[PDB]
Amino acid sequence: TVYTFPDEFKLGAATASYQIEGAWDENGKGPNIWDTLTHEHPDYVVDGATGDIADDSYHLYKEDVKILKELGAQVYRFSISWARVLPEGHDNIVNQDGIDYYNNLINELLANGIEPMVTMYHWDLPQALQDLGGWPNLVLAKYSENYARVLFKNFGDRVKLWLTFNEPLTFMDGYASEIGMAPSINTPGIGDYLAAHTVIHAHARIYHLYDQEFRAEQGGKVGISLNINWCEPATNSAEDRASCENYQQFNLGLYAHPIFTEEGDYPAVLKDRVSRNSADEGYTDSRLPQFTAEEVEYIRGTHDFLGINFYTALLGKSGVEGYEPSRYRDSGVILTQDAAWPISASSWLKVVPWGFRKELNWIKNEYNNPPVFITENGFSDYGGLNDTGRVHYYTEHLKEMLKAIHEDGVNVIGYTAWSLMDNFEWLRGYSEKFGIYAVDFEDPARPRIPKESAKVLAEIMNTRKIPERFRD
Ligand SMILES: OC[C@H]1NC[C@H](O)[C@@H](O)[C@@H]1O
Ligand SMILES: [Cl-]
Ligand code: NA
Repeated sequence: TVYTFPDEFKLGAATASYQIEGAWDENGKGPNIWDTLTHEHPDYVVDGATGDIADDSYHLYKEDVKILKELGAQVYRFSISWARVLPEGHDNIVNQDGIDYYNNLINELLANGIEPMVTMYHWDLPQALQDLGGWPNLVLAKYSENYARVLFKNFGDRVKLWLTFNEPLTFMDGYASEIGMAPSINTPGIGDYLAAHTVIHAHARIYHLYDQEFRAEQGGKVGISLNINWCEPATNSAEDRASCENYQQFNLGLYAHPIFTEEGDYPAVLKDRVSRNSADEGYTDSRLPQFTAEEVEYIRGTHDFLGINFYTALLGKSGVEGYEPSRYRDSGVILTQDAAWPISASSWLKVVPWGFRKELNWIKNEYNNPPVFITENGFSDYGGLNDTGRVHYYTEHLKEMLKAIHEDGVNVIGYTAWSLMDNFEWLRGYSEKFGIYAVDFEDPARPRIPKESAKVLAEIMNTRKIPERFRD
């Protein structure tokens, strides 16, 4: 039993638009902040790589569906490129080519028995909106509502699973470094918090929009994909446990407390630590933006499920480090990695499968066991088809998730592996491979070929169980 998936549980794979599509300026698509970063700042990216072509999924979407069908995916999580649909960011111009493209993909999926799950925003903000300041500027919440309306109107008759945002904890960091994630702005501890605030408002507007204008007719579900690392106490002390709770609240709680709790608002520890630090540094005003009571009420409850991206764990101990000001310094935890944990091709990603189970329990307890869809989980290497590290990563993480479901009563409802295929890995370019299918980026045809992990995941999806040879 502990090795069998629940009958209704949905298994599949995931991608994101900038990472796979290419066709960056084709057929009316407007420029986004990743076009800007990779074109103007190739020095920020391994190999000076760009997403100009990537997997060429704009042209090769039928090949993506073919490999999903081979895999036996029940669900395909993909994102929509805002600037492909609304090239000016604002809703004055709708690019019919973009509408046609995503309709083509959706219809191809459905014709092949695969359910679409759509992420509205996976980091590719139109440059015209970044030019207003991007996410730190609250005007983007209404622009996001208007973008979502176009998506619901055009696609919501066939799409029943939506994610407003992917990893705002990550993309807010594009406002906390001059050389990092797009738009590569250095306002740590100030602009990243403003970005988070706008995102939360935008998410809430989109959810309410769905309720008001679409739900009765379309009958789907709207969630959000939040990333979180497990944070294990470095020692068993109460002090180290406190630091790990700080981590959860400063990483997951930043977004999930306003949305997924009965109380709403930011976590108290977030408000209090930033207020104190801001005062001690001489600011008249806290660096953390505030919600009014009316806003708190509007934002809380804006969810039909919780999307989780899970990859790894850290060790946390009591203390403070990082630059002043910064979210890390504000969070009041000293983070490290255990040298014993297996490595990947990504400095940040160590293999800690039991951390997945711990995180799922933390979520269950904090948010009253919301339905959780694992929207990403995966592993990097530098290349190769005999990807034993990736196979082990998946089988162990899936076993831990199944224990969370069956032993711990966590309401996990689905899982999409990151990623269907090797793709543009942001600042790492094509150097770090996350796919279960390999792609030859030197071959203009971009063939997708199965790795061992694709074969093992197909076996899992077909049999609906963890095969005996991978059991403890
Ligand atoms: O870093 C791996 C993977 N993690 C999370 C992101 O959502 C995805 O875009 C990225 O490729
Ligand atoms: Cl066997
Ligand atoms: Na329209």
